Amino acid sequence: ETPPRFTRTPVDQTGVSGGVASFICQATGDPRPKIVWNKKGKKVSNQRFEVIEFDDGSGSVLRIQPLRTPRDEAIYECVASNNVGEISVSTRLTVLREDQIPRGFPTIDMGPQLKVVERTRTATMLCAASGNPDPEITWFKDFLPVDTSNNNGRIKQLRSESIGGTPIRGALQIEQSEESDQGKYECVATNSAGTRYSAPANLYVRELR
Amino acid sequence: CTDWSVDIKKYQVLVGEPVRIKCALFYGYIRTNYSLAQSAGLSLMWYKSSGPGDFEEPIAFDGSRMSKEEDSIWFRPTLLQDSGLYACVIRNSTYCMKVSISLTVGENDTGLCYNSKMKYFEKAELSKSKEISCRDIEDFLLPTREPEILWYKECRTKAWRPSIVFKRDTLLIKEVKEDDIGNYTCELKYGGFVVRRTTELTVTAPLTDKPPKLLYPMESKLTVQETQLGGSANLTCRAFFGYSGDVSPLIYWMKGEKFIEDLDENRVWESDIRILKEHLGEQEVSISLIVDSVEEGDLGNYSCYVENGNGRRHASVLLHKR
Ligand SMILES: *[C@@H]1O[C@H](CO[C@@H]2O[C@@H](C)[C@@H](O)[C@@H](O)[C@@H]2O)[C@@H](O[C@@H]2O[C@H](CO)[C@@H](O[C@@H]3O[C@H](CO)[C@@H](O)[C@H](O)[C@@H]3O)[C@H](O)[C@H]2NC(C)=O)[C@H](O)[C@H]1NC(C)=O
Ligand SMILES: *[C@@H]1O[C@H](CO[C@@H]2O[C@@H](C)[C@@H](O)[C@@H](O)[C@@H]2O)[C@@H](O[C@@H]2O[C@H](CO)[C@@H](O)[C@H](O)[C@H]2NC(C)=O)[C@H](O)[C@H]1NC(C)=O
Ligand SMILES: *[C@@H]1O[C@H](CO)[C@@H](O[C@@H]2O[C@H](CO)[C@@H](O)[C@H](O)[C@H]2NC(C)=O)[C@H](O)[C@H]1NC(C)=O
Ligand SMILES: *[C@@H]1O[C@H](CO)[C@@H](O)[C@H](O)[C@H]1NC(C)=O
Ligand SMILES: *[C@@H]1O[C@H](CO)[C@@H](O)[C@H](O)[C@H]1NC(C)=O
Repeated sequence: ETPPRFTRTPVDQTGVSGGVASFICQATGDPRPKIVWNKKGKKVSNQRFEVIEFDDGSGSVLRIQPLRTPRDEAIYECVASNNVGEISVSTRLTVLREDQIPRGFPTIDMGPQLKVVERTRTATMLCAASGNPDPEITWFKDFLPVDTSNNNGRIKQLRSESIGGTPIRGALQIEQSEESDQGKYECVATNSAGTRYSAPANLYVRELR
Repeated sequence: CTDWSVDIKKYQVLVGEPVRIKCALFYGYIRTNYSLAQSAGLSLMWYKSSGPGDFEEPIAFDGSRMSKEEDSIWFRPTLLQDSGLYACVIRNSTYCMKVSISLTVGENDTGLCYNSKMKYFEKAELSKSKEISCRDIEDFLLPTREPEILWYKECRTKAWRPSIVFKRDTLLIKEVKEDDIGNYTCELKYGGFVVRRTTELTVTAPLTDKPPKLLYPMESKLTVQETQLGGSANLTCRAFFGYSGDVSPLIYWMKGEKFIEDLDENRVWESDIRILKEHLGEQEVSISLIVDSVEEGDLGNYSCYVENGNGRRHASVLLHKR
């Protein structure tokens, strides 16, 4: 038996009213730790707050949609626990009004679109975003973050080499498509000013001819 | 080969007008321009796809209509069978990258000079100035007064009022009126071909400077709704919103300090916002509060809240036993 230890801690977010915010928390231990989301010590409970579990059981995502200001603006915490031990990590949510949005906040110039790929062929979701500073593009599938961490993986992330003037191009490339890849993908643009979500796009996988 | 799929910029044109398709990779994806790619010993090739996923026979360029100029493809003129995706490939022996480019070739809508599903869209506020531009004309641009670009309204010539000012590729309306709604068409000669671009104009009220206006219920009276224990209660709030842009209206119920939308319950809940009236671009909207089996705890003050960039306003209702 080992106590819970974090493999992924949530980071502070600055979102925009009516939009989405996702907090990620993953831990490991023996037995498998449970994860709970709190605000001021109290487990969150709210129609607009959804906790989505990883298939691994490695953790959960706290998703707030649509964002409301100033109610949602607060300090939240992830708490991981089993009978051997307990660990927690805090995180801040900030929500701005669109009228309040600064020059240099990420915008989605174009977001992913409905795509139908047959099984085992490559499917690509495209995202174009801009901002100052230049935004990082990340991906979420069915409310969980797409992991492109490992190179030589089935799923890879492409990034525009970037001349100054145009939006940044980002893509999610899924080789050897399978039925489990089917789902609702959304692109996410982030910089030091904040975070913005594209609209959702479904990927369908039809049978190989 | 690292594939970027279909580029964001799409080309849609009327069968018979010239169109030049630039390779997207230089104009976004990669840092360098075309000449430098060649100098550095990279190849540029064009292939044509019928759609996703159909796979690509190379382009059979002649030299007249479908020429393969420097960093782009030129069509002179466009043909109907030219519709499709045009993959733009770049190569080392150790490096490859390609993007596909959409090209749609439509027909005049019957009796009209545009194609409906093939149009630009703009918006303007009443009493303010709007500028419509002719685009994308970069290539058919000429540095002389003639030929000049002709503007149609509903695909017909009209005597333009003088408040409307014309420059080279733009049309200026110094004060937008409800009459100015509709389909504007620019026409250019070059080739000699004919290039036409239509933008549809929708008009809205100016950006309001006042908060929204409560109707059901009112901002002063404490209206009262009667209900029985163990019944259902639909407390409907109805409000007016001026034009504040592409933002959705923020109308919501509370109960004291408690927001309804923040309650995980099957007993109480707000409905979805209803848009009851919409007119350029001012709305009357409705959101309702439902309680399904009236407990005694339910009774009491509910207040409907209504917000805008200019302010927050609320009106209260008292729920009470028969
Ligand atoms: C909560 O209450 C509102 C108020 O409507 C009611 O109207 C009368 C008939 C009386 O019963 C009143 O006591 C009460 O105020 C309900 O809103 C209404 O919803 C209906 C849809 O079910 C709308 O009717 C039409 O439906 C047809 C489809 O057959 C459409 O084509 C029409 O365009 C229109 O939508 C109606 O306009 C709407 N009225 C208002 C004022 O909002 C509501 O259904 C009810 N329950 C909720 C919100 O859960
Ligand atoms: C293959 O080409 C790359 C250089 O890629 C670029 O190609 C064009 C798109 C344009 O952007 C040019 O200006 C570039 O040259 C070569 O790899 C590069 O090698 C340099 C060596 O210092 C290195 O700094 C770069 O990071 C390399 N680029 C990449 C993408 O790895 C490579 O040598 C070429 N191969 C052959 C056989 O010529
Ligand atoms: C501008 O053109 C559009 C079509 O491109 C017109 O929209 C049509 O309006 C009629 C009104 O009865 C409808 O029956 C059609 O279905 C509409 N077509 C489309 C594609 O929306 C519109 O009327 C024109 N604007 C003006 C001011 O005449
Ligand atoms: C683009 O190519 C031109 C030659 O046409 C060259 O002069 C220029 O250096 C290139 N661009 C940049 C940013 O250097
Ligand atoms: C093509 O557009 C012109 C407008 O210049 C119109 O007169 C003509 O009728 C259109 N063609 C058809 C087949 O409707």
